This record gives sequence, C-alpha cells and structure tokens, in this order.
Amino acid sequence: QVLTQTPSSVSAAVGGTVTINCQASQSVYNKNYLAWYQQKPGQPPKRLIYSASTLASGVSSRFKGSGSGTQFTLTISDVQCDDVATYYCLGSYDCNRAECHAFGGGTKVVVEVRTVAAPSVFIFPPSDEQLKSGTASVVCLLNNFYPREAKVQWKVDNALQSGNSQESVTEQDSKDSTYSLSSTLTLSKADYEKHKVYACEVTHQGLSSPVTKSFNRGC
Amino acid sequence: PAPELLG
Amino acid sequence: QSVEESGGRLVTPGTPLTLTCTVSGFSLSSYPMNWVRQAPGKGLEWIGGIGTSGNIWYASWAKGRFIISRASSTTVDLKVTSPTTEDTATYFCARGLYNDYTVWGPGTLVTVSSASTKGPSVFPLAPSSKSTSGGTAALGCLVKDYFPEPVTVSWNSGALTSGVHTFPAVLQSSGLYSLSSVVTVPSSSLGTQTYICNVNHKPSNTKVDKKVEPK
Repeated sequence: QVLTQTPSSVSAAVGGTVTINCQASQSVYNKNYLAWYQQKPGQPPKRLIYSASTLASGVSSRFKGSGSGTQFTLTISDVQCDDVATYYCLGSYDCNRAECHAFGGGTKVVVEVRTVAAPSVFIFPPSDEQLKSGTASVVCLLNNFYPREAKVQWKVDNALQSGNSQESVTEQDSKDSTYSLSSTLTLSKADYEKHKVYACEVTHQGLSSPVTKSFNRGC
Repeated sequence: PAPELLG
Repeated sequence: QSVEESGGRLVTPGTPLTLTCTVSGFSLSSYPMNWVRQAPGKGLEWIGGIGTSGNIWYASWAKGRFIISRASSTTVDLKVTSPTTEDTATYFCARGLYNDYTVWGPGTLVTVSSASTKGPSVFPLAPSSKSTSGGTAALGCLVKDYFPEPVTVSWNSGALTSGVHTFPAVLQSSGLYSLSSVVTVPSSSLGTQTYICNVNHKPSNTKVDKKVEPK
C-alpha cells in the first residue's frame, strides 16, 4: 500500500478552511482504518483522528475526518495560526494481507494574515575573534516580517555579490504569523580587510523602498 | 485467519 | 505511560548501530510497538513493529536493512544492519500508532557519515547601538563549523525566551554546519543587563557560554 496526499502544500487565511486529500492505492482495513497526524518542527507527530472520522481525545473539533476505502479527507475549519504544521495520513492494514502501516507523504500548512509587517533589518560585522582564525562572516538579520517573500542583496564597495552567501528562515511563528531570516556572507580574512563598505539591501512589501544596512570596517 | 493489526 | 528512544549518534557507513526504545508505565507485551523514521525535512516512514502476538513485522522497503527485537522486559531495539547515508534520520518509537493508547517518543537522531565530529566556534553578533531604530536592539551568537547536528541555544540560562530566534542550521560547502541565534531586547538595556548565549553541542561534548556586548 502507498498513500498519496494532495496538495503537498497549502497556504490558507486565518479563519478560513483547508482541505487535505489522501488516496490509498488499496482499501484500508475495514474500509476505515485511516488516521491523521499533525507534526510541528522538532516534535513527535500528534494523533488527530483515527478510524477515518473519530477525533482523538484532546483534539480540537476544528479537525474533521471523512471518507472511506481508498479516499479520505481532513478538513481544518476556522484555521488558526497554531495550525501551521505538516499533516500526514496513516493507512493501516491486516499484516497478513498487506503492509501493516503506510504513511502519506505529508501536506505542509502555512497561514496567511491580512496585515503586512515590514522587517526590522540589522547588520553584524565579523567579530575580531573570528578574523584571527582566517575567515569573516557578515550577518544580515531580517526580523519579524510578513509575507514570506523577501530579497536580500549583499554589496561590497557597491559591487553586487553572488555565490558567497547563505540564508536561513524561521518557521512561521504560531502566535503572530511572522518570519525571520538570516543571510550570511562568508569571505576570507584577506578579502574582508581589502574592501571598505559592507551592505545588506532588503526588499520587502512592508518597506516603502529597499532598506540598506551597512558598515565600514573601522491569530 | 484472524486479522493482525499493529496500531 | 511513555516511551523514549536512545542510541542515536554519528556512525560511519557500514558500521552496525542499535537504537533502543525504553518503555515506562506499561507492559511492552500488552500493546503493539512500532518504529518510524523521518529523514531531515522529509516525511514519516513506518519501519516495522511488534504485534501483541509477539510477531515482528517489517515494511517492504525495510526488509534486509533493519532488525527489530524485544531486547529486555522494558526495551525494544532496532538494529540497522549496514547503515548508508540514506539512513540519516530521526528514529521514533511508539506504543500503538492509531488507537487511544498511542504514545510516541521524542525521537533519536542518527547521522550516517564518515565525517568527523567537530565542536562549534561561537562568535558574538554585537549590538549596533548606533541609534535607536524604534526602541529595541538586536544581538546574537554565530555558531559556526560543527558536525553532526544538533546544537541547542538558550539565552541567560533559560531566563530570556521572548523575541529569541534560533535559525535552522545551514550546511556549508565544507560539509560543516553553521547557525545563528538572535534576540531583540530593549535598547536601553545594552549597558546594564549582560547577555549570554548558552550553546550546547552534545555530539562533541562542547558547551559554550558567550557574553555578547556592545563593542
């Protein structure tokens, strides 16, 4: 048995509804042995529903399971920020006849809010401690923004940089629905001390124009 | 042959 | 009733590795027990389990790669017979999987690589203090060049949780991880309340406390 979930990703409005579909390649045990799980980053999966439609103790009534045989649906009503998670269906079978269990591939749920939030932007030079070691990391922080789309461009003596930075983004915050992002420009010590102005330029919907933070070395 | 279930 | 996994570590490909699931507050023989894994950023995959019958079942794909057993009165083990890089994953054990007695452990992380264990360097991300951009200032710690995952970061020994963002680790071209942790604080605290990031990389026995301050 293989279970296929669709869509693989949903972005939905707070207070709206999401629908997640699960199709089994073969009929689950008794036609209803299909469970739904919710998982957040770094946490064990939490059981929401079993036997297709039976809500697990401790779970919100906003989660509703439906379907039978090979076609099943999870519906999340009145979507809340803390619904941001990945959802999995779990089909179970008589081990004597089929794979005992099979998980679907997962559906990520993200939420959309009405109010745009501009990032607060900060730039951090490499520490002297690190410079001694032969390398320079320059860090740009974009703090608590929404929506997710953001462009960071590094400039060194106004020369546009490419291929020498990496970004990391937080998971959507389950309270205010914002994201934070770090961009790290990595340079050798020799190169760092060669150039003067280091600048991070941020483009985002909440900013009236691109914001540049810079320094000279010297729900 | 009785079903064998592991949930 | 609970379960807890243990034995997750860095192992070179080909080296046998055994994980253990320890049960608390129930009889292991009275409930089904299951092992499930999850590769970083990927989905849950059922490996195998033990019925209340005592019968031990495997997923099709897991056959020949894993052996499960009742190792003691309170433990079930999972032996990975010849680990490959594709076995890098968090491994969970569970009592049940769909019934009301279902409980899962927090998971144990297996990293399969020939790369060396390496502790991080921790560098300050010093507050600008140039001028107040609203009333608050950003500071942090760069945790660079470690392997394997994971690193944990706290601030002021747990007493500062508000406005903290610890970013997902990024794998550098060198094959070593780096991450930053940042916090925003009232900007009028920079020359009065001391700020220290508490970094722990258990895999290398490296614990660091870095005071971050205005330069």
